[PDB]
Amino acid sequence: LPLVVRSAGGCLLRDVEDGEIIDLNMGYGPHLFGYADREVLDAVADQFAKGHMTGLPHELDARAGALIAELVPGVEQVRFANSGTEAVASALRLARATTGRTLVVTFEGHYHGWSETVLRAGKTATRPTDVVPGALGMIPEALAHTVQLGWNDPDALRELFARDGDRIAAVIVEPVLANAGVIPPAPGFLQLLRELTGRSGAMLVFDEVITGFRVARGGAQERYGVEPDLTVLSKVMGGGFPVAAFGGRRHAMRMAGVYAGNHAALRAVVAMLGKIRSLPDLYERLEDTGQYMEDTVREVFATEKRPVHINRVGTLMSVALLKGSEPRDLRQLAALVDFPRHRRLQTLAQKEGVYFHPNALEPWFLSTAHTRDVIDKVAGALQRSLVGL
Amino acid sequence: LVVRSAGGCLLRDVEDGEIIDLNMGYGPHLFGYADREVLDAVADQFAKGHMTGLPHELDARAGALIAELVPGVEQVRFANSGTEAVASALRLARATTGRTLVVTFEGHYHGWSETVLRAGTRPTDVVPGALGMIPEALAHTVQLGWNDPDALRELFARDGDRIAAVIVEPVLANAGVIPPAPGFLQLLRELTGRSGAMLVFDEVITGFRVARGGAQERYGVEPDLTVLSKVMGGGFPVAAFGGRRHAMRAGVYAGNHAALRAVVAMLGKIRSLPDLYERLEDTGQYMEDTVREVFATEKRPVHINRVGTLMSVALLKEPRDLRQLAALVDFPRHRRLQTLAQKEGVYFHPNALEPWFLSTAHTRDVIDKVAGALQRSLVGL
Ligand SMILES: Cc1ncc(COP(=O)(O)O)c(C=O)c1O
Ligand SMILES: Cc1ncc(COP(=O)(O)O)c(C=O)c1O
Repeated sequence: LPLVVRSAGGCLLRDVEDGEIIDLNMGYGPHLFGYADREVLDAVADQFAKGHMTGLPHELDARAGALIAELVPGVEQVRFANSGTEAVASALRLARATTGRTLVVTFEGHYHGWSETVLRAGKTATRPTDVVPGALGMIPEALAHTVQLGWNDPDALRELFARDGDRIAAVIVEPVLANAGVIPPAPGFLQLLRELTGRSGAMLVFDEVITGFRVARGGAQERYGVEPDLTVLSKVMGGGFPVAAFGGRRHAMRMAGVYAGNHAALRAVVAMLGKIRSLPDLYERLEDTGQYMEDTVREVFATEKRPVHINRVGTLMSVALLKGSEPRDLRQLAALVDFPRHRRLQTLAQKEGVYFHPNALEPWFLSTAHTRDVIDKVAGALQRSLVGL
Repeated sequence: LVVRSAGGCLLRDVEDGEIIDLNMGYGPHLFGYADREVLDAVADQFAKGHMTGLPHELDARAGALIAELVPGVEQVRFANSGTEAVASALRLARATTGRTLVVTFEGHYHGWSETVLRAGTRPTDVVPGALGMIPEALAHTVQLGWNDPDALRELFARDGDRIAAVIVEPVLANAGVIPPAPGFLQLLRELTGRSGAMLVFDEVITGFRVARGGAQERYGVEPDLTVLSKVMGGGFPVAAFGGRRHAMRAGVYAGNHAALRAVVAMLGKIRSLPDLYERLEDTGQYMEDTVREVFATEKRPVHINRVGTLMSVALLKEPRDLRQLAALVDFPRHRRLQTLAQKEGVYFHPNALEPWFLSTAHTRDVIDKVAGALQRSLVGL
């Protein structure tokens, strides 16, 4: 159903018909405080007025670095990049270079950007251990040093380290899977990853492009009490300004895009991380928004006797209509979901003034602008939609 | 040198010192720093929604402006960086032709992606440009010397049937400024067209810089794909690749609304200034003449190549490639000169192969001041 945006503010889109739509997708993750956040955008505009890109060292560099180090426990030094994809590629090159090894371990459904060595077919994928290129025109050996396992399968993971631990440069992982449903790690799973990588000499890389500053102030790292060797950040960090980073403790960081680290980007980081740092109860409040939305949506689906799957970590949340007839991975979750009907539901909800992505595996990203009154409206819209389904 | 702020052609240091910048952040700032037309537009988009990940009215306006100004571009795909646009262009070529081999030229830089990142021995050696790349990263990548038609003809005679693409900075602007030898771009166009290989112009630097329609327009040779960035977005992070409909048969930030706004404001501005490239040419000429005079007056040999406002200046101890140019340059003394010029209030990059990028804010009076500063520097050398 065609939706062309004219403007956006808070949790609202205005389309080109001047229709207004409550947005549950929120641009895929960066907008913790909603669209058109003035504290952030005043700072970024100000930096445009004062020089946004000189390619030279700037006072802001040390401030953005210090705020990330402060809020993210496992980060002490950071290198900036222009995207998540770039930060991932650099982190993985660092791990290969640092360990003298080539193999990188991924999990099925986990998405780490479009770079040549990690771009796998995810949802478009056969078995979880098959490594299938995610785009046409990649070189034949693109993935020849990349391996894949099912998310939350400790036995396969132990087997792989027993066989090949000596060859593994890194394990990269969305600590909470947020690109193929929202699927938290099974209990002990992150700790097992940390133990196996530590024992083998492999670097553990948390891709926190989504989870960072979202599931807790210090990300999944802080929330689950497991510290990786490298952390990739983006999205919330810059408030939706294109910027990203990777970092780690000094030991891990011992060893390039021209836009990487430009002044407006770092200003956005300073304003966004500054704003978060000044709101010590922010994550308790986000948690309450998340809870209220989850309860509301559940009630509406239970009331229309439509089975639904909902996983939530804070304001990160997947909502999926189930077939008329706890998943630990993408295969298990996808097998339960009624994709066609969920698309139909999305069409209907959009007509009622609520936008979520039509693919039931694309999560919702709530913000402080999703107030109790906004959520009550979403409920009415969803109920009106379900009745029409 | 740590920057506090910048405006026009000026930097302010954390000591509140003022410095005329000849580097200008490596290419995007055709009108200088803090261009208010472009600022005002980008700030305005922040106030109205900078990223929803959804189709926006701006999408069609940015696309149309690029298709208007760049002859060989009819459809375009946006990206967050030059690196990403290059990677996508090359994947499109490999996929479209069913081939894998990509041809690059020594010294030519196309970003950091796995299949093109070469170290900037012989010009035909393909050396990885970063540690930690996979062993086969460059196994489908070949390299020739810039401006060597014989080697190029030999390669197509032997392997033309296997080549998915040739990628090229149509003017080399990452290793000196070394234009194509006369007829070289035409040869590339002919050899690629005959072999079924795609010709990819990396115009990240040259786009909207050496001419309104880029090197394509300036040299009258149209590639199958074009990569754009830098000037296109005014230094907002954004890039694109595109081509004719025939040839054209995403990073989450790719195509966000503030980026496309910056493109609309910048390309709109350039579209309104039909003599802009004539005026940039006059700035370039005046700088080149000025610098030549100062060096000749101190009897210091210097090499200067210029295409419009793109220009390399190198103290010496016509080169057609990097090897020939580097052999002539006195790198240590050029670094020393840079130190001295910086104390005099003029910044250029200390490596003599890093070019200068002039802007409409480098006025005649700015250039006269640069001349004084460079003379006071040379005398100190
Ligand atoms: C000719 C050329 N191509 C491609 C790129 C890559 O662009 P980015 O640094 O935005 O990835 C650059 C960067 O300077 C460049 O100068
Ligand atoms: C977990 C994760 N890692 C990496 C990326 C890549 O980020 P970018 O699109 O900025 O290259 C994404 C994009 O959504 C992501 O969700």
